[PDB]
Amino acid sequence: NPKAFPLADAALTQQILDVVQQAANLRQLKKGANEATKTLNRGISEFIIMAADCEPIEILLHLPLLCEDKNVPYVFVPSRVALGRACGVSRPVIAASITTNDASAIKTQIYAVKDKIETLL
Amino acid sequence: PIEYLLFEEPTGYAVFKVKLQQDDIGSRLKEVQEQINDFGAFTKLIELVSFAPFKGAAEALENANDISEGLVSESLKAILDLNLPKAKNITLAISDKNLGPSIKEEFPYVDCISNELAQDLIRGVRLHGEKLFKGLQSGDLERAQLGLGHAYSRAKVKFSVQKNDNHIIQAIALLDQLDKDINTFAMRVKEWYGWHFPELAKLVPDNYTFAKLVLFIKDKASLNDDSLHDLAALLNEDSGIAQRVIDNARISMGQDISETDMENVCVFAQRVASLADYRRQLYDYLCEKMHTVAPNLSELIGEVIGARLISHAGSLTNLSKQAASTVQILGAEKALFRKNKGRISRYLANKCSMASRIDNYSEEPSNVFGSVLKKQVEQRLEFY
Amino acid sequence: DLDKELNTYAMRCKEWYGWHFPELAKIVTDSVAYARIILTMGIRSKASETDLSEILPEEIEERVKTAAEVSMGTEITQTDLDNINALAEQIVEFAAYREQLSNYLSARMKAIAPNLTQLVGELVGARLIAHSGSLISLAKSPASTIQILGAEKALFRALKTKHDTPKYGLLYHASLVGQATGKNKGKIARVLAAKAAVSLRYDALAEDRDDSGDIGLESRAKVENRLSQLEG
Amino acid sequence: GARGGAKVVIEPHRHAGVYIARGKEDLLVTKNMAPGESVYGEKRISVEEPPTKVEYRVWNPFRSKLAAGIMGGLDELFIAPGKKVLYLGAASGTSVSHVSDVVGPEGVVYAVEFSHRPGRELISMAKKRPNIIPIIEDARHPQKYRMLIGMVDCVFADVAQPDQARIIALNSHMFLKDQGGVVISIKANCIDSTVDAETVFAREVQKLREERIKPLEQLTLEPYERDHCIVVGRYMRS
Amino acid sequence: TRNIPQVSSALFFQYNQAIKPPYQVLIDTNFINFSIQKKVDIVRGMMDCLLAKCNPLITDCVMAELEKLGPKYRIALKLARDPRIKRLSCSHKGTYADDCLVHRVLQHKCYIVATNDAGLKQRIRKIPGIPLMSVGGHAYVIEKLPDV
RNA sequence: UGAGUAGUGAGAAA
RNA sequence: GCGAUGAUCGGCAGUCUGACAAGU
Ligand SMILES: [Zn+2]
Repeated sequence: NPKAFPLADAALTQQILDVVQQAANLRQLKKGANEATKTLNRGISEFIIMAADCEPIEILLHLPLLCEDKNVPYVFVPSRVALGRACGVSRPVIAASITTNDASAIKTQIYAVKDKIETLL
Repeated sequence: PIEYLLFEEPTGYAVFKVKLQQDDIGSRLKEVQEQINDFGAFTKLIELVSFAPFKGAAEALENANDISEGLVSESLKAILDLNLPKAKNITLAISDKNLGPSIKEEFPYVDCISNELAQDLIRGVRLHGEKLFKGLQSGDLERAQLGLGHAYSRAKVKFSVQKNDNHIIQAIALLDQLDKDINTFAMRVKEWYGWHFPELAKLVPDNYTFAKLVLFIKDKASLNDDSLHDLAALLNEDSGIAQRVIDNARISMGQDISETDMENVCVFAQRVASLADYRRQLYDYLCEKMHTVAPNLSELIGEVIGARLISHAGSLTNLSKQAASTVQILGAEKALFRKNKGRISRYLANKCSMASRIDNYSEEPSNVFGSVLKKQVEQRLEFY
Repeated sequence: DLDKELNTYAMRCKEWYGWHFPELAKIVTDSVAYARIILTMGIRSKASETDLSEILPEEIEERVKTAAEVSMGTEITQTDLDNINALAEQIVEFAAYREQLSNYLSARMKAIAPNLTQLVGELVGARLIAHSGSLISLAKSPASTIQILGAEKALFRALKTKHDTPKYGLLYHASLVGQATGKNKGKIARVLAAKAAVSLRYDALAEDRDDSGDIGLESRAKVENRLSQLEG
Repeated sequence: GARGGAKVVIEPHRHAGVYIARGKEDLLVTKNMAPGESVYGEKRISVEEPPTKVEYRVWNPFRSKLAAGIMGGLDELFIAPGKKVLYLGAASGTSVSHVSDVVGPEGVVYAVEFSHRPGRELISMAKKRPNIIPIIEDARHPQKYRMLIGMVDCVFADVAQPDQARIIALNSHMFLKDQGGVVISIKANCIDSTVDAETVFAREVQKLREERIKPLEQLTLEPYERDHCIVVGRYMRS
Repeated sequence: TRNIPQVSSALFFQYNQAIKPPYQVLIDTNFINFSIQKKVDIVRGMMDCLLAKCNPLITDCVMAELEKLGPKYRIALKLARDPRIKRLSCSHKGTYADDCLVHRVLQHKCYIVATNDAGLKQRIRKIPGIPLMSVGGHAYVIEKLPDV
């Protein structure tokens, strides 16, 4: 019913943000709504993360429209300041994207989180 | 023990009577099943007693929802009332078990049946379609399904005309057509009246103004001080054309043309006035529509510019989907957004992008965010 | 120009009104009749009571009514309705003036070149005069150029490539050419073009021409006799 | 491969309404009901015919589970010109628009979909194509939309649901004609991920037999897709 | 149109990588005697043989044979109706069980065939990757199931 | 007479 | 008193021919 949906819980958000920090270290993270849009256009995004406290929320609702069209999992986190923190950027992030790479060193947990996100959807 | 059958079709409600009752123990036998497929055999089983077509599309959509939700419509209640005898209990065959309780509540004297035996007859009725009404006017069921279906589908989707943005796209594709077209006819008015007295084509370069003065000043000979005031009221005397036309009309080489020729010019000029008048009306409607659909975009850049961007993308949904860079190059052929100048254009394009997002994914968009967003551009503007 | 422009607006009205009721274009093909229906009935619900007799015959008007209830188009606001009606008001209006200009033009030809109107007609006579730019300019041209006046592209393409040249030009659409058949069309074009020159030089260069078209009349008679014997 | 300006030779496929475009590579194509546009960005082939410029659309096996099926060589396809078809799981016009191409103007496609957002584009596509009737409704309760549909010659189910068998039987029980067509797309992962694919397919075939659908054919869809088989059957009411 | 049936995706040369525990096994009519005759219980002679949970399956055709047998083989009939034994419906007219069994294994490579008929066993042997179960001596024996 | 109508993506200022 | 709600980078081109034609 709410526009931000599904919204990850306190437990689930941690593992998602865990993958986010690991991805940032390995240059496998795309930060910001504009970048996430580009990845969805290219079909190189494993899944998309959004912040449910975006002010206003609407300016990132185009990712959900893109996502299930391309059959890409997505999920919302309560906080953007927290999301920006894990991203490694000194500013809040309302949306980010995990780039697809089957040769990545952190593949396994990416699929683990992705499986849960699919279940939540 | 089935004596009456209820069938629901897009045109209306049909009620049938079971003339002959097929074998129940022998229901699974091939011949009785073949009888269902064969029209000739099927006719001997059942017969039409009544058909009540819906008054209009509204009733069909209302009843389809009621039929969908297992409810009895007023139209449905009527046709059963007229057909089913009061009666121990009359037996009715219905496709839906969910309707059965509703029918029983309205009519305690009818017992509904939806067993396989009923399903076989329902299957046959739907099978033969238009053939079984014996020529009674039910149109063609396939086309009625199309019209009913999309209304029913759009209903459960809550599709709203408010969200419709195709009207804007038509307005822009039309407005420029009028603007070019008004120019085309207006030029010709200048030529026709140009012979009778060319100089006004020079005096009032504005074509839209020119047609009115030709409509008022048909004959250059007619020159009075009161008429000078009347044409002076037209436009303003700041340009001084009101005095020039009176003087220059007295002294000119324009050869008088025939009354039929003059009749054409004023009527032909009257056409140019009408389209420009409508063009102004249509332009106002565009502005009103853009504020309604995309208040953020319209406020941020403007009603005309925002509409052009939407048409370029092909739909407001498309524009919101596009990335910021894509939006910037969308209007980079007509300079919609337009070194330091280039920075503003890229910056403005990004703001327009999120503004589209707010409008598109908002059931009732507001202009509160567009105002501050435009204000944010203004602070960025003054900085450079 | 008006013919071109009324078409484009008609297309827009068909598309825009097609949104509220797409089935109309297939049923009624006339653009003017298409606009009038919008004026008589604005919304499909209004179709049930409205009468389209004066615009449409019996069989056509009932099909649009049946389409209206089973239609696909979506409902539109009165604000949308008002402006599309304004277009429909424009569409019908252009046709009214377009007919007026046709009558105004024909009267102009029957006074400035009565003989040609008798022989070639009003419309084709106009295009001939317009192509040369003036009546005198056409009058000074030989009959051969008048025969192939409107076929320059085909003429010079044939001349450069050592291939057959055209034989009808703009005169092809004249009634007498249409009556002819087979190769007789080319012969009548030559005969008609020559007689057109004879009549044309009368209209342009006669100081005290009687506005009767008489020289056109026997000139027409001679070609008809040529057509009869040639066809026979 | 198949670049924009390349010239190809179009020839019919064994199944009516399906055509083959030849070249260095071969493209299996369908005639465009609404020429001049692509629905999901697919390549389009234009041919001049006396001259009218007829158009054709490429038909990607990696996008439509049906398409990979014909690439694999299904023996019988009930989908044919001038036939009524009931499409379940019409997420969008990616595959429906092509099924609309095969049936042609005479037939129609009853497109059923549940989730609202994909349905919107299905409505939008339905506008260009007169012969589709999209029905935004949950297939699990065919009672709701029995109003909109008569008989249908063939029922196609692309629904990815564990109880997909039940939906087919209920829909087939209502609108499928006797001796009608049944074509099902099965994904074992959605049905039962615990067991291997082959066990699942046997189970699905079994449920169809319980519902009076006689299976006629099944085909695995590799190399285009994993763990997918299309089962073709006939509805034998008696 | 020519037909070249596609070999099942469950097969790598001669090993079926799809048949795995718990196993699904089709019961042949003759199997019941040599089970009863040898005092070997159906469910658990399978578990002892395969060391797994086994799901016996009786089709209509094999079932249809059983009642046709008559009073002499009532014990076989009753064991066939043990609720642990699930039932498989058939949609082919013929009641010949051997043909029905051969078709089902041809269709899907997920069944073990429990039979002692030499003719049927040879036909199954020709079909690759079909584990063939039989009863001999004192208990059940499985030949083409290396996971054992 | 003959004769064709897919920008990049975390720096910047000091 | 900065930034992922995005820093930085006119030409082609020239206005056809001219005394025969149709019948016994
Ligand atoms: Zn069997």
